[PDB]
Amino acid sequence: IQKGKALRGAEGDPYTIGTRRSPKPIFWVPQGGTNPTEFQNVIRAAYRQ
Amino acid sequence: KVIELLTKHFLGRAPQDQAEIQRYNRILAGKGLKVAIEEVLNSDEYTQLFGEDVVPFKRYPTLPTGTYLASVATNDEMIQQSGSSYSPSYAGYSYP
Amino acid sequence: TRLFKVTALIPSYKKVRGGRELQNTYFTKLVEYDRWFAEQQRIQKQGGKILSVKMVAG
Amino acid sequence: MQDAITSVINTYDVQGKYFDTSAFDKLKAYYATGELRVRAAGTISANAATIIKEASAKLFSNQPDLVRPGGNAYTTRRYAACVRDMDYFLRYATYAMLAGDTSILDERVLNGLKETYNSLGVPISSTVQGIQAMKEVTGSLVGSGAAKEMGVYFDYLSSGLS
Amino acid sequence: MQDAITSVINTYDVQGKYFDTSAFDKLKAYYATGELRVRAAGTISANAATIIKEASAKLFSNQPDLVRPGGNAYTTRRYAACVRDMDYFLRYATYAMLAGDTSILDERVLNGLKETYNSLGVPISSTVQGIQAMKEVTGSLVGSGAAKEMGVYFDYLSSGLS
Amino acid sequence: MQDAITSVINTYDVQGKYFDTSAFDKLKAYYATGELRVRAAGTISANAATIIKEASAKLFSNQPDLVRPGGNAYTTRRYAACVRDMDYFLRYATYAMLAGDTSILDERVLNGLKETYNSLGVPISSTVQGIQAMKEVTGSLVGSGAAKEMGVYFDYLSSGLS
Amino acid sequence: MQDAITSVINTYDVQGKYFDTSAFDKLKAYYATGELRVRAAGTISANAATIIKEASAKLFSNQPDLVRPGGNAYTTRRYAACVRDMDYFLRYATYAMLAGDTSILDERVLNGLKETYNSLGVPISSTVQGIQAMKEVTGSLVGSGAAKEMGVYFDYLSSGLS
Amino acid sequence: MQDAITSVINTYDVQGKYFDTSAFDKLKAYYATGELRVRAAGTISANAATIIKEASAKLFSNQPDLVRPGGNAYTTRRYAACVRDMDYFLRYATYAMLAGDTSILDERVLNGLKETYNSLGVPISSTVQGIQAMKEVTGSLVGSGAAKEMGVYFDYLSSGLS
Amino acid sequence: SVVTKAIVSADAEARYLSPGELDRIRGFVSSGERRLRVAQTLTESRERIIKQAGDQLFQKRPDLVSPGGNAYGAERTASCLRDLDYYLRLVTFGIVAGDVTPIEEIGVIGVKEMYRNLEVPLPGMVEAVKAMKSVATGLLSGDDSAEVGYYFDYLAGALA
Amino acid sequence: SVVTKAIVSADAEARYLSPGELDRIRGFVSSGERRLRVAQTLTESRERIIKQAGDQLFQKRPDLVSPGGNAYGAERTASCLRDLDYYLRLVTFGIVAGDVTPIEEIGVIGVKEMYRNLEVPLPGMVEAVKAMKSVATGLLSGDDSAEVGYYFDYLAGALA
Amino acid sequence: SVVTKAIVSADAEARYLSPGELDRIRGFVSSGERRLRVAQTLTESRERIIKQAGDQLFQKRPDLVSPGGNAYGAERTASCLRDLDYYLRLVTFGIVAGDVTPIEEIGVIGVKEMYRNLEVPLPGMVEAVKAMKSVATGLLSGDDSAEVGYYFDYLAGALA
Amino acid sequence: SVVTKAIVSADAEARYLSPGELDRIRGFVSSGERRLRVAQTLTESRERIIKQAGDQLFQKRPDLVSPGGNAYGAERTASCLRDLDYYLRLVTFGIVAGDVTPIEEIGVIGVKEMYRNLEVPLPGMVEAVKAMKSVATGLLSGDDSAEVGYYFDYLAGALA
Ligand SMILES: CCC1=C(C)/C(=C/C2=NC(=C\c3[nH]c(/C=C4\NC(=O)[C@H](C)[C@H]4CC)c(C)c3CCC(=O)O)/C(CCC(=O)O)=C2C)NC1=O
Ligand SMILES: CCC1=C(C)/C(=C/C2=NC(=C\c3[nH]c(/C=C4\NC(=O)[C@H](C)[C@H]4CC)c(C)c3CCC(=O)O)/C(CCC(=O)O)=C2C)NC1=O
Ligand SMILES: CCC1=C(C)/C(=C/C2=NC(=C\c3[nH]c(/C=C4\NC(=O)[C@H](C)[C@H]4CC)c(C)c3CCC(=O)O)/C(CCC(=O)O)=C2C)NC1=O
Ligand SMILES: CCC1=C(C)/C(=C/C2=NC(=C\c3[nH]c(/C=C4\NC(=O)[C@H](C)[C@H]4CC)c(C)c3CCC(=O)O)/C(CCC(=O)O)=C2C)NC1=O
Ligand SMILES: CCC1=C(C)/C(=C/C2=NC(=C\c3[nH]c(/C=C4\NC(=O)[C@H](C)[C@H]4CC)c(C)c3CCC(=O)O)/C(CCC(=O)O)=C2C)NC1=O
Ligand SMILES: CCC1=C(C)/C(=C/C2=NC(=C\c3[nH]c(/C=C4\NC(=O)[C@H](C)[C@H]4CC)c(C)c3CCC(=O)O)/C(CCC(=O)O)=C2C)NC1=O
Ligand SMILES: CCC1=C(C)/C(=C/C2=NC(=C\c3[nH]c(/C=C4\NC(=O)[C@H](C)[C@H]4CC)c(C)c3CCC(=O)O)/C(CCC(=O)O)=C2C)NC1=O
Ligand SMILES: CCC1=C(C)/C(=C/C2=NC(=C\c3[nH]c(/C=C4\NC(=O)[C@H](C)[C@H]4CC)c(C)c3CCC(=O)O)/C(CCC(=O)O)=C2C)NC1=O
Repeated sequence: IQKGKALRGAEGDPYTIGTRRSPKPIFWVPQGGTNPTEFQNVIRAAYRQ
Repeated sequence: KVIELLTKHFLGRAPQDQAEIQRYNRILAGKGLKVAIEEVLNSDEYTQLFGEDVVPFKRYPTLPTGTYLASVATNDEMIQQSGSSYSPSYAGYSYP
Repeated sequence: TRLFKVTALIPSYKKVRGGRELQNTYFTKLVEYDRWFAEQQRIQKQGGKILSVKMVAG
Repeated sequence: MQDAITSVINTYDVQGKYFDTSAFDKLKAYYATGELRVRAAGTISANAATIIKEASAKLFSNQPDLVRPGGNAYTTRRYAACVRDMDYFLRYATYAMLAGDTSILDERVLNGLKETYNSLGVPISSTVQGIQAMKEVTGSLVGSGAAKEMGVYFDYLSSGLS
Repeated sequence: MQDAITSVINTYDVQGKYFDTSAFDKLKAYYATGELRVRAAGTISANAATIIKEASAKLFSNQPDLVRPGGNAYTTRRYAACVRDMDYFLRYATYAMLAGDTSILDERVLNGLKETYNSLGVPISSTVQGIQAMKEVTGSLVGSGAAKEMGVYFDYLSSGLS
Repeated sequence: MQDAITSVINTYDVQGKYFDTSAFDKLKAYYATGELRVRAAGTISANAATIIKEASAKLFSNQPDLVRPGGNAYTTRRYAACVRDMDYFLRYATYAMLAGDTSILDERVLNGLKETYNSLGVPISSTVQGIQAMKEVTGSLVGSGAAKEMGVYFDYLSSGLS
Repeated sequence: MQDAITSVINTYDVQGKYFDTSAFDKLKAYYATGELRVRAAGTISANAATIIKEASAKLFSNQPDLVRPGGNAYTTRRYAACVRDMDYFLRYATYAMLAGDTSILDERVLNGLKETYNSLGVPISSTVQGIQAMKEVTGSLVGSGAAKEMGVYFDYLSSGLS
Repeated sequence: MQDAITSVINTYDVQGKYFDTSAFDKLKAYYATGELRVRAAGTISANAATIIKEASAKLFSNQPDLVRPGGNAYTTRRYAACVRDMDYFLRYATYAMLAGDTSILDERVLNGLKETYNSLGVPISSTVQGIQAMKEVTGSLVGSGAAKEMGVYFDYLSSGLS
Repeated sequence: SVVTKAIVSADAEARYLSPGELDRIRGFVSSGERRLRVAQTLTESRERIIKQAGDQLFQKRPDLVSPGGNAYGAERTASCLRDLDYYLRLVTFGIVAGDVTPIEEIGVIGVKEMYRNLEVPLPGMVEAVKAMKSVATGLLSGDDSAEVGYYFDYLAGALA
Repeated sequence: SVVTKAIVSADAEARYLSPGELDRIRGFVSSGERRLRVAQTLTESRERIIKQAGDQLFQKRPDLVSPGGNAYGAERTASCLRDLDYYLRLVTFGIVAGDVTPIEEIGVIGVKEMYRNLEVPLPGMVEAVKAMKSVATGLLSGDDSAEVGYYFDYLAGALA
Repeated sequence: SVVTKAIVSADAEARYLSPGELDRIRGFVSSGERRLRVAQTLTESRERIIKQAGDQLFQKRPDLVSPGGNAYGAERTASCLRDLDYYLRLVTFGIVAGDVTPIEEIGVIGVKEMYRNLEVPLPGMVEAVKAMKSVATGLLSGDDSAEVGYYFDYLAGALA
Repeated sequence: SVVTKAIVSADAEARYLSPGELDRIRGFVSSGERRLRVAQTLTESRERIIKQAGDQLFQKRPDLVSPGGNAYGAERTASCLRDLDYYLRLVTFGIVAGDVTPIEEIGVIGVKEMYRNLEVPLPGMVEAVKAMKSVATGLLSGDDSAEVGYYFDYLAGALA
């Protein structure tokens, strides 16, 4: 219990801060069958990028 | 600025170094926009990050030095220019 | 001239990739003329083999 | 972005603490308001075009100088971009209301927005007027309990712009 | 990709017909199997590394020549590619089992896999025996009831290769 | 790409044995020819522009209809393509000679080139004649001992394109 | 990037001068230490994982708050990035030692490092202490003659960050 | 693509010849039709939406089961793709009419269209009937001479489908 | 459906489904009988829903069935009612699916181009959808009408 | 959490949340009290869980605490137990969150590099979190035990 | 090999080899005879190197051949010694080639995933490779010992 | 304008303007007096054109100016006529510029979004623009009538 104690107090670093992350949802068009809504999503993502 | 926008839109990135600027400036001065686009898209970096099927996305690369901060400033930056050259808007009130 | 229809297989030799990349390994696409030399040379330098080359238009 | 739950998780993680009675109180408070938030988000999403219509009509009625020749809302392109920005504000306010927290606003809307508008020539006072108008339009449809919560995020957008 | 529910929806859509007793019965069957499917998916996801270890060990004990020099699995790269393919088959079979259809197996796995192995030199029969080893290991794990449900999609993959 | 050294290494790796006297003899042979190969490659690098100069000159003198209207090499564009292909053949033949192996010709020259020429209608006979012209010009400059070695890879290219 | 040889070349090239006796003396001084630099670089490459492990251990022992909850190195995310940064510092210090110049450190490590860490919240003094930890761990392994040479580049990094 | 002028230029360039009397006669014939082609193209562009609406209404009135459930045009997605294809055919017929050459059709519409429609299940006969309906509407709008010119490319599209 | 969305999300990251996704699918399958009863109620009374909704639509906008209107005549009014029936079927499909993907894929992607090429006013469609929403939610209890309203509101927003 | 996942998915597509997403959020907030009592129960019994899980870990794997083992000695054993305590805290966070996101991003991303730098065997992690699973699902009822075990299984798979 | 890497680098810029790469190949082929002598001395020393390295490994790490260990048992110890034999052959290949490319391509790409699937402790790999380095370096002269130790250090770094 | 189009096309290719582009500019500037005459004629007849076009629009669509119409009342009818004036001004700008680019990017891009937000029916705009076409082309001579008609056709099609 002693070895897990926070030493910077409430003025510590949460996980949210630090380095910036890329968008977690990765858009791709799979070879083969593709749903229409997912295709529209990918196309909108490409135009947005 | 066009080079920086190219890297932003198709590599999700800021320009890595001055060598990238020199290469793409030489391409833009000689051949135009299409050849610069094909240079960005035929790059090894593009095929290693997005391959053939992944939409390019915002990245914040750890290396080289200064590229992470530049990429943060780049991917954060929204469009700053008016969308048309016709009919500019002006600051000024009409009082009722 | 005009378009090519190129089929090539690009294996992976530098790493073992965790995504699926079946489509990045085997792929048939249309490559129009003024880019085909560069694309063929990149496929060759990636270690991939070109399976077929066809002239669709021209 | 972070919601109320992840905000409590942050507060207790930076301290290396398990959840206390106050943490469970805050989590109860968020869970209690969940159905209200879901209903309000459904209502807003149902009437987004309507809300934007009243908000834009009020803004351009109070300030006809935006849509006169030489205003920042004068062209079909710039009128469309204005109502598009109002769509942005409404949708992200709905996101923040569902999250119970204003982090998504700061990260996705307000970050660099003031300088972006200044470079575009977009009037920020008029944008705050449009956001406020959208607040009164939305509050009537969502209801008093939902309106009080939704006005928090609308006022957050207005203060961030100011 | 397609689910059982989406499959019924598409069948009744191409007819332009509303749902009837048969469609409702099929949907009820899927809903009844749903909790079993979720339990099997969780059990498999928890033990994916163990399933792959046991199945690959069984395959390379039955066919040791694959990993001695000259075998298609002789190098660290090629062995890693083999166990990676086993991971693919297990994960996509789990996806198909949750879905209740094999459409994902056709679209995202078997689309050009046979000729890819042919050009690479991968022994398709040995890969099928590896899939069979995964089927046995997974059936020993999820239980008797979910074993046949999993083996349906494992056999679909095996027949797709062969 | 594999050279002579890598060729021997892979030959012994697929068998799982260590280097024997035959392997060491092949390695000694390649090391003995290494200095001659480096000298030849340097000489060829020095004269590559002149070699392509003279080889294309002889090819178009022997087949004047190639560069005259209606010929495959009739335009500034197609003539540039011809001399570019000749450049690439010369450089890759130099690579192959320096390596001591003909693989690089397989994966980086003949990898889909015959299909491309057939699709475009490039005359294979005229291409072989141009390669022979490069062979003749190169052998005159490099020296007989290395001219014979360059002949192997030039003949490999001619046979592959045939 | 610049090394000692390239630094001399650029110094004489900005003046349009051929090499003089002082330049040749400097080049001799570099070629005399080349073997020691190569041996030290190989020694670092052999022990890089070890050096990083003991250096990070001693750093987090002297500053426990870094890896306790709320610390900048507290999450597997941030801990991994921290030891990754120390690996970067070791690798680039080895580069600078091998090149005999600190130009690579300036233009590939220190250029914008301070305000990068400032935007991140990384404690720069703790990074300096970790770099000192790596220097102390490395000096024992390399040996005093190599220890001084590696220490000048470690001190360059520490002074640039400080 | 190539137009009539570019076709003549290509012919005389491959022949290696300067322009002759017959070439100048063909050029005069093409120049003499320029104003008629421009007027027809402007009329078609001004009325393209009307032509598409009338032709699609005719096609779906003659074949109602194309857009009823089970037809190839049954969904808003399928209907949209159908009318978009009709717009493509009209626009490309107008381009080919302006150029005086059917090439642009070959290399930009008809290449692979039969295979694409056979793989998708698009009825070729119904597509031909839609093209003929556009032909009738366009000929009604543009007048007799312009309809005679446009019918060449409409028939070319219909024939290249089959 | 819900399962398809969860699987596609997991596959985009090349991972197995997390406990959150599995819990979502568990909640979906646990609620299957309720949405099935809702869909059966909607389909067993579809003729009444279509007739009434057409009645409110024509009351609100008589110009549609007036001379010069798009729905004037027996056949055109029949086409209008048949479109309403189409969208009622799509709403039932969405109910059983757990999301609006069937509606989005059969009746929304390209609907603006469809109704533009057909000279059909989109606000007319929006208010017809609103009428179907009112009539259909009339048949169901408050709890069931609650979720059915979201699907109908999605359809109205998509047309608008 | 569940709300964050739904909002991020709706934002990456630049749309409002779907009726299904609102339904999953409704189900998540409706089940908040039960998962909240689950987290309460696991939090009250931190010390017993950690002590028993450490005992089973060291009995199953004596080599970890034997001389030359990574957890050899009192202080390294305490570091072992406080890592287990970290992960129990993350599991409670995930239980209240409704997804494994807190676990994923506090104790999974970069866990391999962290434990490689520390000479900590990842298998040892796996049986440690399995033992903590056994102890922690011992104290809970069957449904709560299954719900918690899903998170522990996710953690064990992440370390594996 | 040195020639392979130089040619690939030259082909990267689509150019002939520069004086640097040519002199590099010259210096490589000039030293081929002593490389072959070293590779021999490693080759005929088969059993001494392998058995001594395995003995020292099992002496320093008794857990591997102790009950419950990865290499416990006669067949598993045979597999351990066989892996060591594999890597010694790879080191001789890298010696003759002049780079680590044979070692890398045959035994380094994917080795981590391979030994993870085989539940083989990578620190055991590193200790075995250090044992092989010590034994093989003992049999060679100092100039050759340094070069061979470089390849063994590369292998240890790849495993660690 | 024509010159701006040529310059941006040349600039996208990093080149000077080709003889074809310079010939296009030459032909454009040789016809400037005709374009200015046409624009001046359309400017003089501005009030007449707007008056007759509005009258033709309203006599076909009495509901628009009746109680409950979009343009009901003096102020809303004035806004109607003001929009017609906007578009006539844009057509004059297009004539002097030699292209529809001023029309396009002052009053076409986002016009459907704008009029949808205003609840202004697009068919009313299309019919009003057709009326303006008829009235304006009546005033000009035939050769100028065709030119003005092209711009009005572009506007009417873009609004449709
Ligand atoms: C080769 C030159 C170079 C360096 C050095 C460099 C460092 C660097 N460190 C970063 C983040 C970081 N860096 C650290 C470093 C640690 N924080 C602890 O307190 C320690 C005091 C300290 C190291 C001893 C941490 C904790 C992060 C945050 C990682 C995260 O948020 O996940 C980032 C942001 C991007 C990323 O991590 O992927 C960079 C670019 N980048 C470069 O191009
Ligand atoms: C989701 C976060 C986000 C925001 C907030 C955002 C705002 C934004 N508005 C923009 C343009 C614009 N925004 C407006 C809106 C203004 N004009 C009127 O006067 C009003 C006072 C006011 C709106 C109520 C206008 C007219 C433009 C067009 C500017 C131009 O084209 O010159 C632009 C430049 C690129 C573009 O969209 O055309 C941005 C980045 N973008 C984002 O990604
Ligand atoms: C998700 C759908 C999917 C599948 C199924 C898939 C399989 C697949 N396996 C590959 C290679 C491979 N696959 C294997 C596996 C074989 N070796 C043994 O003999 C076994 C019998 C058998 C496995 C059980 C091996 C050894 C390779 C390496 C081939 C080489 O590089 O020479 C490759 C080429 C790319 C690479 O080397 O990483 C693919 C695309 N990829 C996909 O995206
Ligand atoms: C590095 C390996 C490699 C090579 C060499 C290669 C050659 C190659 N030659 C091409 C065309 C061509 N190649 C030639 C040259 C031929 N015709 C002449 O008469 C001669 C007989 C002969 C040369 C000695 C010509 C004239 C063309 C133009 C064909 C056309 O445009 O129709 C093309 C089509 C794309 C382009 O021209 O940009 C390729 C890819 N590709 C490769 O990946
Ligand atoms: C399931 C997806 C789907 C839909 C929705 C669909 C609609 C559709 N409605 C049509 C006709 C029609 N649809 C309507 C309905 C309109 N009348 C009023 O204005 C109302 C606002 C509105 C109905 C509420 C009318 C009047 C017609 C006849 C138009 C004509 O005769 O040209 C047609 C042309 C062929 C036919 O008569 O069936 C289609 C394709 N098709 C599809 O595959
Ligand atoms: C919240 C996410 C997080 C985790 C999990 C974490 C773990 C962590 N464990 C550490 C030490 C340790 N961790 C262990 C645990 C191992 N001992 C046995 O081998 C077992 C296999 C295993 C326990 C089940 C041990 C023994 C040490 C001491 C290492 C040493 O001092 O040399 C350290 C080094 C810093 C310090 O001791 O303060 C970290 C950062 N840090 C984090 O920010
Ligand atoms: C040429 C490149 C190459 C390598 C290196 C390679 C290693 C390798 N070793 C294996 C087995 C094994 N390898 C070991 C060795 C370990 N035991 C102890 O932990 C030691 C620390 C360590 C040896 C130094 C053991 C014990 C097994 C048996 C695993 C089992 O039966 O479960 C296997 C599985 C198939 C088999 O039984 O042979 C492979 C693929 N394969 C290759 O194609
Ligand atoms: C230069 C590009 C440009 C255009 C074209 C433009 C049009 C425009 N018309 C508007 C109002 C209006 N526009 C109309 C016209 C319509 N009423 C009938 O339905 C007819 C079909 C049709 C006229 C032919 C009417 C009646 C209003 C008043 C609506 C109201 O006050 O409720 C408004 C709202 C602000 C205002 O009242 O002035 C704009 C911005 N604005 C621009 O910046």
